[PDB]
Amino acid sequence: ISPDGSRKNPARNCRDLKFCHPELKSGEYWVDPNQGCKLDAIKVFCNMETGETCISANPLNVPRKHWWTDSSAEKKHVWFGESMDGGFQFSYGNPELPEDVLDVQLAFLRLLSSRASQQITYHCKNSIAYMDQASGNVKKALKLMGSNEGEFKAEGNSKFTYTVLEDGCTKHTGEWSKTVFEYRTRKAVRLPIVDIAPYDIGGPDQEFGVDVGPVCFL
Amino acid sequence: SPDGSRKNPARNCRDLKFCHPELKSGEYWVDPNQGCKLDAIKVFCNMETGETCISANPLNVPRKHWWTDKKHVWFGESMDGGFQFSYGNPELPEDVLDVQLAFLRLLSSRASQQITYHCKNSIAYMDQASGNVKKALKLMGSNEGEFKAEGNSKFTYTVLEDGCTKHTGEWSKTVFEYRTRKAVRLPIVDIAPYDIGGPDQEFGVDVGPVCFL
Amino acid sequence: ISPDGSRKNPARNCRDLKFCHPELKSGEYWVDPNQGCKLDAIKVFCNMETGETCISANPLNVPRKHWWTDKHVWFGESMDGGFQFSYGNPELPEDVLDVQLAFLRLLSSRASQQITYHCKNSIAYMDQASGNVKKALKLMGSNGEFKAEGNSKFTYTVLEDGCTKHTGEWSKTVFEYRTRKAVRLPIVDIAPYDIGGPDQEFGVDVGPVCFL
Ligand SMILES: [Ca+2]
Ligand SMILES: [Ca+2]
Ligand SMILES: [Ca+2]
Repeated sequence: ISPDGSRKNPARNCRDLKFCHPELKSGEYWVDPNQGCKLDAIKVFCNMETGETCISANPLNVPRKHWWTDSSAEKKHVWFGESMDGGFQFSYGNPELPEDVLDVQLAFLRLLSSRASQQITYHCKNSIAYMDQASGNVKKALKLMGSNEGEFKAEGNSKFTYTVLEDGCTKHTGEWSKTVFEYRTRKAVRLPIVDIAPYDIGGPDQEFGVDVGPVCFL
Repeated sequence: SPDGSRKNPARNCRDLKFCHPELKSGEYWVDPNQGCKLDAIKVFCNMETGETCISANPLNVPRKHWWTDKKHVWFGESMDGGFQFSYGNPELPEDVLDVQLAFLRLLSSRASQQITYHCKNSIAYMDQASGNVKKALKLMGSNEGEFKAEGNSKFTYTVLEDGCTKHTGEWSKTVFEYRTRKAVRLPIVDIAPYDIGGPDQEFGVDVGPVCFL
Repeated sequence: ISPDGSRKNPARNCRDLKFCHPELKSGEYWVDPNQGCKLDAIKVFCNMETGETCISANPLNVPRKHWWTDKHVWFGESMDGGFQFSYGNPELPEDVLDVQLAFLRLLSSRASQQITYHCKNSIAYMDQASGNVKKALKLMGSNGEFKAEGNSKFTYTVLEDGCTKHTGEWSKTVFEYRTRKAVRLPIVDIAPYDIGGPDQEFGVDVGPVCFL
């Protein structure tokens, strides 16, 4: 028999579980990309239609706040995790496992998957996330930091551009909205996303939140 | 331990040699990504060297007047009926094959592949009349890197025989090899001849298997 | 029959063994990073406190000799009776050890290695007479050089430096390179600068390459 994705019998990943157990529906399973001992398995969502292994961020969100003050009114990319007070870089997999173990489990998926993708949602109050309505351009768009020392941007090297799935942040309305970003690649080493650098921030009324989506490997 | 049959695949040919030194060179089933046995691939194992050799699909580019019109032209990216070379059991989904290859490419000590260019009135490497390799074809590897007659010596191919040096109205062939300790660079996925586009100028290609150690 | 680190039942690596048998103490174990066939397992030292997998050099040491007679000079490449350092069971073929090491890197977030330079009238790191490091030795990594200065990503750190002065006596300097990019290890060669007068001599203890 071939492991069925339970904690006692984790599969290698969700693709293997799909291949060997095509009866199983999308949901929560345990996978062990590094094989060997079963005890360091990680808990994931398996999309059984696509075969994707999806690992949630912990924590899932960055609360909505006035995170950055720069009263010189200068606008500049500022990394949330690297530079902001209360800042953290994004983390993935079972919080009860050692960080080193999670890093290796992710490394197996990042290095040896055919592709990967991840969405991230920026919650905005008076903060352009991508397009600025006044200008019609994306010069004020935020950046994302990948996992292979690379950045995902609105423009530039086309191998490194994200795409925007919706964009409700184009004007300062004094209200809350959101923009959803996605990076999709055949070089899964570049994922997951570990940081975000908003540009249109620093003013007294400028605020943001973040919902970090699961990194999904095929 | 695994015997290399379809129902019991070995991780790769090197393991199969190690664990069964009595087995002889031939067709076996290997499963580099391990885990579930069902996505195993069919390969040739050289049991003298331990190499895992995966055949291209399809095996070859048939001989013809492929191109009309001097510069490198990618067969797969730019020619009519052009296609890139792929590898592994065609009944398996492409993402699954990518993964099986990735395991071999990332984690082998070395890899090699031969390509044979069949030529009629087409220089492949050396031009006998000029005495240079400026008209030499190019190859496409798997990390978007090119293999060439010259340049960075980490990305140059070698030539094992060269019968394509003159236009003679007859058919001949030149055999190219890329060999590397950085196996992510292989397999070869496209070829760009240079000395083509004339009426009389025809070519074919035999794509050798990518062999991992 | 959960893998136990014996030759017949090797674990994948030291952390894997620690995870499956956390009562086990540090010492020598058989691990098999590439899995599949158990017969190409490698004998390693498992630090069971940290979970590190440590592979010894073979040979362990360069003996104390007047190695060079009158530039940085590579021990393995240029010196009479010199050799590059190698890792893993010598009775396993090189291509197989290469594979085991490739897997060990994948199973690792980070790696480290120490190397001890035994010196007589041979500056290793700091030169007392000049207050500077210009004469400091260099190490050859896998894939890449480790140096006293230059790019930060590639600088080693020094743990003791007793080689600062020509004293006529034997002393030693301890080097360490640590990185997330485990492809850069292990160390394969060593390049001392301050050699060799008739007086000048050295030896080396290559410490295990350690993966976590
Ligand atoms: Ca495991
Ligand atoms: Ca498999
Ligand atoms: Ca093995």
